Amino acid sequence: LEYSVVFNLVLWIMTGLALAVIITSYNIWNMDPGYDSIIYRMT
Amino acid sequence: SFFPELYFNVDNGYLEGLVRGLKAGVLSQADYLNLVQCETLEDLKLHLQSTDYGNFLANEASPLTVSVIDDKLKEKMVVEFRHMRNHAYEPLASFLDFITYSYMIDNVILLITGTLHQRSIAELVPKCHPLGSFEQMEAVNIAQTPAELYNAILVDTPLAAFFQDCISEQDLDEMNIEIIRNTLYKAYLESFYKFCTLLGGTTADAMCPILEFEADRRAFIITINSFGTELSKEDRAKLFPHCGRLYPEGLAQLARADDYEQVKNVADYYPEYKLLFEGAGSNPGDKTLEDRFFEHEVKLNKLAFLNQFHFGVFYAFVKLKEQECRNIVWIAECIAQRHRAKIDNYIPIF
Amino acid sequence: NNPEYSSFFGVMGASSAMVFSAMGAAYGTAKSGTGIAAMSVMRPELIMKSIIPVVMAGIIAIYGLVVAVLIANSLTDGITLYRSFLQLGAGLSVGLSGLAAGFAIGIVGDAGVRGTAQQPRLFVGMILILIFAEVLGLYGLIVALILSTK
Amino acid sequence: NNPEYSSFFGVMGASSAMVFSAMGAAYGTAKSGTGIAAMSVMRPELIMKSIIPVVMAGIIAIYGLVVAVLIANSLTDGITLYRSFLQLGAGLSVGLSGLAAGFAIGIVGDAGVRGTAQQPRLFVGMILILIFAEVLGLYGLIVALILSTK
Amino acid sequence: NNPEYSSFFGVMGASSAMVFSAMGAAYGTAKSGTGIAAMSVMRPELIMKSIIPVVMAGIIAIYGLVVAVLIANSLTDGITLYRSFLQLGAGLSVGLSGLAAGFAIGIVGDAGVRGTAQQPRLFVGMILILIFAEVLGLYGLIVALILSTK
Amino acid sequence: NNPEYSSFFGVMGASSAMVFSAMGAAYGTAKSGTGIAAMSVMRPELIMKSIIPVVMAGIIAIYGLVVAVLIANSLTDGITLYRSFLQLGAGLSVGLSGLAAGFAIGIVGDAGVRGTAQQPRLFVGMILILIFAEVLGLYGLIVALILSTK
Amino acid sequence: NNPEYSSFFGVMGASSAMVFSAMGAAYGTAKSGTGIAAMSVMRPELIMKSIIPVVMAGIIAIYGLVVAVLIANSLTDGITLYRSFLQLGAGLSVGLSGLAAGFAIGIVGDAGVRGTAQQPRLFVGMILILIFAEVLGLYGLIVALILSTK
Amino acid sequence: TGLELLYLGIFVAFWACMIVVGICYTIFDLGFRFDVAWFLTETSPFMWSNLGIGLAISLSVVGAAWGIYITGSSIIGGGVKAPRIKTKNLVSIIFCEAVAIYGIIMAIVISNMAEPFSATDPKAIGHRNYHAGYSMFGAGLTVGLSNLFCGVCVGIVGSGAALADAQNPSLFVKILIVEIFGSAIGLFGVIVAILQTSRVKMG
Ligand SMILES: CCCCCCCCCCCCCCCCCC(=O)OC[C@H](COP(=O)([O-])OCC[N+](C)(C)C)OC(=O)CCCCCCCCCCCCCCCCC
Ligand SMILES: CCCCCCCCCCCCCCCCCC(=O)OC[C@H](COP(=O)([O-])OCC[N+](C)(C)C)OC(=O)CCCCCCCCCCCCCCCCC
Ligand SMILES: CCCCCCCCCCCCCCCCCC(=O)OC[C@H](COP(=O)([O-])OCC[N+](C)(C)C)OC(=O)CCCCCCCCCCCCCCCCC
Ligand SMILES: CCCCCCCCCCCCCCCCCCCC(=O)O[C@H](COC(=O)CCCCCCCCCCCCCC)COP(=O)(O)OCCN
Ligand SMILES: CCCCCCCCCCCCCCCCCCCC(=O)O[C@H](COC(=O)CCCCCCCCCCCCCC)COP(=O)(O)OCCN
Ligand SMILES: CCCCCCCCCCCCCCCCCCCC(=O)O[C@H](COC(=O)CCCCCCCCCCCCCC)COP(=O)(O)OCCN
Ligand SMILES: CCCCCCCCCCCCCCCCCCCC(=O)O[C@H](COC(=O)CCCCCCCCCCCCCC)COP(=O)(O)OCCN
Ligand SMILES: CC(C)CCC[C@@H](C)[C@H]1CC[C@H]2[C@@H]3CC=C4C[C@@H](O)CC[C@]4(C)[C@H]3CC[C@]12C
Ligand SMILES: CC(C)CCC[C@@H](C)[C@H]1CC[C@H]2[C@@H]3CC=C4C[C@@H](O)CC[C@]4(C)[C@H]3CC[C@]12C
Ligand SMILES: CC(C)CCC[C@@H](C)[C@H]1CC[C@H]2[C@@H]3CC=C4C[C@@H](O)CC[C@]4(C)[C@H]3CC[C@]12C
Ligand SMILES: CC(C)CCC[C@@H](C)[C@H]1CC[C@H]2[C@@H]3CC=C4C[C@@H](O)CC[C@]4(C)[C@H]3CC[C@]12C
Ligand SMILES: CC(C)CCC[C@@H](C)[C@H]1CC[C@H]2[C@@H]3CC=C4C[C@@H](O)CC[C@]4(C)[C@H]3CC[C@]12C
Ligand SMILES: CC(C)CCC[C@@H](C)[C@H]1CC[C@H]2[C@@H]3CC=C4C[C@@H](O)CC[C@]4(C)[C@H]3CC[C@]12C
Ligand SMILES: CC(C)CCC[C@@H](C)[C@H]1CC[C@H]2[C@@H]3CC=C4C[C@@H](O)CC[C@]4(C)[C@H]3CC[C@]12C
Ligand SMILES: CC(C)CCC[C@@H](C)[C@H]1CC[C@H]2[C@@H]3CC=C4C[C@@H](O)CC[C@]4(C)[C@H]3CC[C@]12C
Ligand SMILES: CC(C)CCC[C@@H](C)[C@H]1CC[C@H]2[C@@H]3CC=C4C[C@@H](O)CC[C@]4(C)[C@H]3CC[C@]12C
Repeated sequence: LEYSVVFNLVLWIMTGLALAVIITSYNIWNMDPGYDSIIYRMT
Repeated sequence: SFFPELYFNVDNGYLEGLVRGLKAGVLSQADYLNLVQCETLEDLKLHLQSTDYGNFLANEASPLTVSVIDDKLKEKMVVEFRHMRNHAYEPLASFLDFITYSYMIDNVILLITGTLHQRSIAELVPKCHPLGSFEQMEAVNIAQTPAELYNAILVDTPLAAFFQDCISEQDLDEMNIEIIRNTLYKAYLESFYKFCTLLGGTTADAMCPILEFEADRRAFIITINSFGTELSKEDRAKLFPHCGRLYPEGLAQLARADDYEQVKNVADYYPEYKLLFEGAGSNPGDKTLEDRFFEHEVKLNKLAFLNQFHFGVFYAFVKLKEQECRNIVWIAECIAQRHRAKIDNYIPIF
Repeated sequence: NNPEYSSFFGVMGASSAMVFSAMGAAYGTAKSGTGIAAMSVMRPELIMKSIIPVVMAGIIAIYGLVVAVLIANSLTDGITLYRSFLQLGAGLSVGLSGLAAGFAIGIVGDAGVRGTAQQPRLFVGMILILIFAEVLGLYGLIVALILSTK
Repeated sequence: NNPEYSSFFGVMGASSAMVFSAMGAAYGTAKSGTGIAAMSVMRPELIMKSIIPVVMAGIIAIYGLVVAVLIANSLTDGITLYRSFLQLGAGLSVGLSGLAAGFAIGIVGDAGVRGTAQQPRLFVGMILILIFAEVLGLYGLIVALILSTK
Repeated sequence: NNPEYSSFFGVMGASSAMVFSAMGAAYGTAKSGTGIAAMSVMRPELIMKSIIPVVMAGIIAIYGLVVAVLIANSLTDGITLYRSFLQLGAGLSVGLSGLAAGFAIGIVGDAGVRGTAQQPRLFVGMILILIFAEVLGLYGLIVALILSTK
Repeated sequence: NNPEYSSFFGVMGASSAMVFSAMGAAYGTAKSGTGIAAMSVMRPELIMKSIIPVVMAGIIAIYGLVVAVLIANSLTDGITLYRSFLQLGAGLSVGLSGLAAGFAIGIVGDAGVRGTAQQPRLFVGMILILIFAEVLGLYGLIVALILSTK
Repeated sequence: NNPEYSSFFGVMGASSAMVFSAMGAAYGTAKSGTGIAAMSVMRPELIMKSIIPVVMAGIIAIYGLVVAVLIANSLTDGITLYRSFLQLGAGLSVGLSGLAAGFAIGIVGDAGVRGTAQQPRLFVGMILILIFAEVLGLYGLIVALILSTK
Repeated sequence: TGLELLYLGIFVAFWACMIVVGICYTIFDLGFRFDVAWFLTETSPFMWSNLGIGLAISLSVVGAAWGIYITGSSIIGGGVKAPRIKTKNLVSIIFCEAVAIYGIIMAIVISNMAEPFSATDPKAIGHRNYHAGYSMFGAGLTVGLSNLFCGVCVGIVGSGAALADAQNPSLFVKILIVEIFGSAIGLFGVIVAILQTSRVKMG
């Protein structure tokens, strides 16, 4: 009988967690490479 | 559309207003006539004090010289641009940096020319354009080593991106300084055009025409000036920027060009350039091709002010004030040399 | 009787008619005004003529208002679902047609005003194009009326 | 014996037919507009000649209007779900075909009016291309009619 | 007997066959017209020969129209839900295959007309590529017919 | 017995097999066409020899067409939900494998034709790489056919 | 129970095992082909050796194909939901591991092929890295071969 | 465009989910579960009415602030060299603020139409109460969004007029007309809102 409650809890909790993981992985993947002092030396 | 109206003024509205206020201070035609009617450089300063310039020249020595006036004008322009830059945010800051790259490209050429001829780099800074000052210390105390200077440029100068058009530091001693300068300017112009296009909106609309004309005039004048020189057509075509409106088959035809008549024929396909070439009689006593291109450049910069929410206003103001400083220096030269006849050759603005 | 929720779609029809038409008119007026103000420094004597696009943009708002008024006067708490859907369709039609016409009027008016600043002969041409954009909003109004009165 | 919400889809046909088409037309009338302005500074004599794109864009709007009015006259309170779906399909077909045709007409007209300032011979070429773009909208109308008059 | 929502999928098949094919043809025509305008500045004599892309783009729209009309003729009050699925699948296939073919034709035609301004010998090659970029739409049409006439 | 909605997944499988494969082939053709247009200016006599990547993209489209027609000929009214899922999986497999193969073919062909303008020996290499991309689509087809005939 | 939709997940497993592996292999092949094109201009004799990355990318596809066929061969009308979930898991494992391995192989191959143009000694090093990257795909395959047969 | 990418991803995912969900509901003969009537009816009219009032005020204030800063940045940038602007161009700001005023007024005109029911059954709540809630929500939307767009438009026109004023004093008097036109839209919204809640009566 509580299908609405658990469905919404799980759906939105997991959507929020997935969004947080995606945002963190994008902030790390698109992190500044950090060797800008070396980009112009290697290239 | 990009709707720059909604968010432009968040970071750049104050500077938009400020640069438009500065542009309001560019000498009008009436002020140019007033300055033209002067008899002596002292009278030129007197008539100039009533304009926006004010007392920029009162401190200097009473026996004025054209060099002093030019230096003061350049200093005022540099101060205004630096003040605008210091108050600008990331996108507009990058735009103004791109504006300064144009002078950094000449300054680095001066540095390499001095280093190859074994003159102290520290002694070349005074002759560099202030707007392209190499405040970085990596390119100083180089000990007159071209390789060290090239490494310094690559490491601690925004020109590192444009120096990848070259292949090695040996090119500094291989290619003529003019070819190096023109290749750097081609790369810089292409980067500037790409940046402006990426900005999009009113910025791209009001700035791409100016860069396109810059590329086209670069192509035309590189073709015209290189006819009698050892600069081969294959090496000449490398100096044509690809931003212009001549890119499809226009730049190629210019590269194949072998005479001014052929350059005029190439320009004929474009009415806006056809008119400039037609008006450039080039015989003594009438406007030359460079003067016609200056008039068109001034026209484009002036039209850049009909848009509101864009960064092209800053580039337009910088170029318009550069032309105004050149006009004032020209008037001072005509006054000093008593050559009143050509005193009308200044290009009016507004 | 009819459903309890029937009036919802008519209410949304009126709201859309006004909101989207207001969006279109506001964009048209803003774009035209920011073109006109920038032109005026160069060609101060043209402002009045150059006000024509703004007026056209304003007319778009009026259309919305008109239809909105209709939907706000023919909408009772017990209207059939059919009439409520008709009013929703009329409102969406007028609102979004006015939005498109307002965008077109803003773009055309700004460009033509600047061109007239640079080329007086363009004035008449601009007007024609503006009319062709303005008519778009009118079209929506027509359809909206046909739907709202039915 | 039919759902009272059946008319909804049919309405969303009419609305759509007049909305999307208008949007498409607007884009046309916008882009071509700008182009004309940009090319009017140097070649004023071509302003009236170079108004064909806008006219074509305008015609696209008319297409939508036609279908919209047709749908707005085929709506009834007891409209079956089948006829309502037919009208929704016709409205979407005409609206989005007109939207695509308006995009094509705007782009082609801007490019053609800008080029004709430099290459007079291009004019006829532009017209041909514009006709092709116009034809796209026409196709939608055809389908819409076939769907809206079953 | 049969579900009343089957006609929705049938009309969606028709309107997709029309709308997506029209969008593909519009993109092809717009890109090809931009390329033709750019090319004709220096090479006016190729304004007509360089119109083949547009035609090859228009053909794509025709494909969609065909399927659309077929669906708009196969629709009836009591189409089995399976028949509606067949019509929807045919419409989606033709519309989206035509959309991809129109993208390819636009890109290829723009590139080919720009190149042919500098190299005449490319023309024939361009044509071949356009054919290879057009059969794609044809393929979709085939599948649509196989689905629509089943 | 079988649910009335079973054929939905089958028709979607056929439509995917056609649409995604056509999208992949269209991307491949577009990229190869741009590459050939850039190449042909300096080295015209390589145009015919450089049409291979477009042919490979066409072959990917043909894979998609084959799977689509197979699904559209094995699709019956009383199609079991299990067989409908099988056909949907076959369609998705072939369509997206062909999409990936078309992307690879487009990028590889563009790079290879551009390079071969400067290095003739690269030609053979390009072909090899293209084949290694082509098999990708082939693999999809294999799986699709299995799922179609299971 | 064996719900009638039980086979859906197994079919999606096969579709994934093929589609994602194909996407990974396509990306690997595209990046490696770009690198080979940019390398062969200056070092033509290295075209055949520097094709090793493509082969590795191809191997990734093979992995997927295997699992896909395996899953395709393990399907059945009354496939229990547990086995369907197992096969979906195997398909996702192999497909996404192959996607990651293909991305890694593409990037590594591009970088190593470009570097080996300038430093021949890098070749062997690249191979080692490539092997590591490819092993990732193998891991996925292994997991798939543990799940699809569990 | 990272945040733009996030917004686009959320939008695309939501609407793809909606398309697939609608297809599943329609095709599996589960349309009866997609009761839009149940949603519009069980949902309390108080939610709609209070969202309407909150939007009527908040969106009007958002438009007023948008226009105010859009035109104030230009005013205070231009006035560095022509301070007279600060004296003359406050009218632009006034117009922007006027938008907000309409907001509160309409909020009042809407908030005066609220009243509890003492009922929960939709038959008990009734057409009058449900239409009152829906119409208060619609009037709030109309006034709030019309005021938002009017405020933004007036701000853009005011920034243009302030930049024009910095260079020629005799232009503002002729550019204010545009602002007046841009202001009319606000009024229109208010009028429509007043027409939407003219015959609204909760209780
Ligand atoms: C990525 C950004 C973050 C996320 C932002 C967007 C969030 C979107 C919000 C999702 C909520 C959707 C409503 C869920 C309820 C409706 C479900 C439904 O139609 O099925 C149940 C309906 C009704 O079910 P029923 O009524 O028979 O069930 C009995 C009732 N219950 C279960 C409550 C006891 O139909 C079915 O039974 C279908 C069964 C199969 C499930 C199909 C679901 C559709 C979507 C599947 C694929 C996912 C789509 C996205 C694709 C990938 C991303 C682009
Ligand atoms: C390219 C994308 C990949 C395709 C798949 C996308 C993800 C979709 C999967 C979401 C998870 C849901 C899995 C099923 C869960 C169990 C549901 C259930 O019990 O079903 C009962 C539902 C509803 O109940 P019912 O109809 O079985 O019960 C009878 C009900 N009456 C009497 C009213 C008719 O029906 C089923 O049995 C459904 C079984 C298959 C469902 C498969 C998922 C639906 C969505 C598929 C994708 C739609 C787009 C297709 C085209 C895509 C092309 C790009
Ligand atoms: C992305 C922009 C928006 C457009 C796409 C999304 C639109 C819908 C998004 C909201 C969520 C889903 C709404 C639908 C809910 C289902 C309602 C329902 O079951 O009742 C149906 C109703 C009633 O179903 P019913 O089972 O009561 O049947 C009637 C039976 N009698 C008469 C006895 C009562 O009928 C319909 O089928 C109406 C059509 C709407 C439902 C289908 C939604 C379409 C979703 C988009 C995909 C279109 C397919 C083609 C793809 C190509 C498009 C060009
Ligand atoms: C790379 C490949 C790897 C994939 C990435 C990871 C993804 C893995 C899956 C994670 C997401 C979902 C995890 C489980 C969700 C279900 C949790 C509740 C379990 C459940 O079914 O509960 C029942 C009741 O549920 C109910 O009453 C309601 C259940 C409905 C829940 C629906 C949730 C929506 C989807 C959520 C995730 C969406 C985005 C995820 C990224 C049983 O309880 P009972 O007492 O009824 O027992 C039965 C007798 N009746
Ligand atoms: C580009 C793609 C091309 C390739 C083809 C596509 C292949 C990938 C897509 C696979 C799609 C299938 C995913 C399966 C989800 C449903 C699994 C069954 C769930 C189930 O029955 O249990 C319910 C739990 O729901 C839940 O909570 C389950 C929801 C799980 C959410 C997590 C999302 C799925 C993870 C895998 C996707 C990975 C994709 C990677 C790109 C219980 O609910 P109840 O009690 O009401 O049951 C009443 C039923 N009798
Ligand atoms: C496109 C592929 C398919 C995607 C489908 C899945 C759904 C979308 C998920 C995102 C997928 C793309 C990756 C984007 C990652 C997040 C955005 C970029 C990174 C990021 O968040 O960092 C900065 C914001 O700070 C932050 O971290 C703040 C963000 C968190 C705010 C959370 C509140 C919003 C909740 C959602 C409800 C609102 C709905 C509105 C429509 C923005 O970076 P930058 O652009 O400044 O720098 C440039 C580079 N980052
Ligand atoms: C190609 C793209 C797709 C285009 C197709 C249109 C998509 C529109 C999306 C909305 C959903 C589709 C519309 C039809 C399905 C409506 C729900 C029918 C289900 C049903 O039987 O519910 C009835 C109530 O719903 C009703 O009677 C509700 C009537 C209203 C339905 C339409 C409302 C949609 C939302 C519109 C918002 C517009 C906003 C504008 C800004 C039953 O009720 P009963 O009386 O038998 O109860 C008996 C209780 N014992
Ligand atoms: C008034 C000016 C702007 C001219 C533009 C015409 C528009 C606004 C008006 C004027 C007369 C109007 C028509 C008069 C009568 C009817 C009959 C009715 O059953 C449906 C609406 C319909 C068909 C109207 C549609 C819209 C209409 C054509
Ligand atoms: C010039 C004015 C009228 C507007 C321009 C568009 C005109 C030509 C369009 C708009 C709506 C159209 C009408 C829409 C619907 C019908 C019903 C049909 O069974 C006969 C044609 C008829 C009556 C159309 C005739 C043409 C029409 C009047
Ligand atoms: C080139 C010309 C003919 C096309 C331009 C006008 C178009 C819109 C008209 C002309 C004749 C029209 C057809 C004439 C009669 C009918 C029968 C009707 O039950 C469905 C629509 C249908 C099939 C029409 C479709 C639209 C149509 C093709
Ligand atoms: C632009 C033109 C030349 C290209 C081709 C378009 C025309 C001729 C096509 C488009 C739609 C087609 C129709 C599609 C469906 C049907 C019903 C079918 O049972 C017999 C033929 C018939 C009636 C077709 C005849 C030809 C047709 C009218
Ligand atoms: C030959 C090449 C160029 C294809 C051009 C024609 C294509 C688009 C069309 C024209 C007539 C069509 C056929 C007409 C009728 C049938 C019978 C039907 O039960 C299944 C499909 C099938 C077999 C069609 C397949 C596609 C088809 C062959
Ligand atoms: C160049 C392009 C069009 C290639 C077309 C693909 C060909 C090879 C494929 C696509 C679908 C295939 C058909 C699918 C179904 C049948 C019916 C079957 O009982 C025998 C073979 C036959 C008749 C196949 C023959 C080959 C076929 C037509
Ligand atoms: C162009 C080619 C290489 C691509 C297709 C690959 C071939 C070899 C594969 C793909 C699918 C395969 C079929 C899949 C399923 C069955 C059913 C089985 O009871 C007999 C073998 C048979 C009929 C297979 C024969 C071989 C087959 C047709
Ligand atoms: C390397 C190239 C040729 C790709 C093909 C790989 C081969 C070795 C793989 C791919 C799929 C595999 C099949 C997958 C599933 C089964 C089911 C089992 O009951 C018998 C073995 C059998 C039939 C496998 C035999 C080997 C197989 C055909
Ligand atoms: C051959 C090279 C690449 C080394 C890879 C190791 C191979 C041979 C190993 C690693 C994991 C192994 C699988 C692990 C689990 C199972 C399921 C079991 O019920 C039977 C064998 C089977 C399917 C194995 C087959 C062989 C396998 C794939």
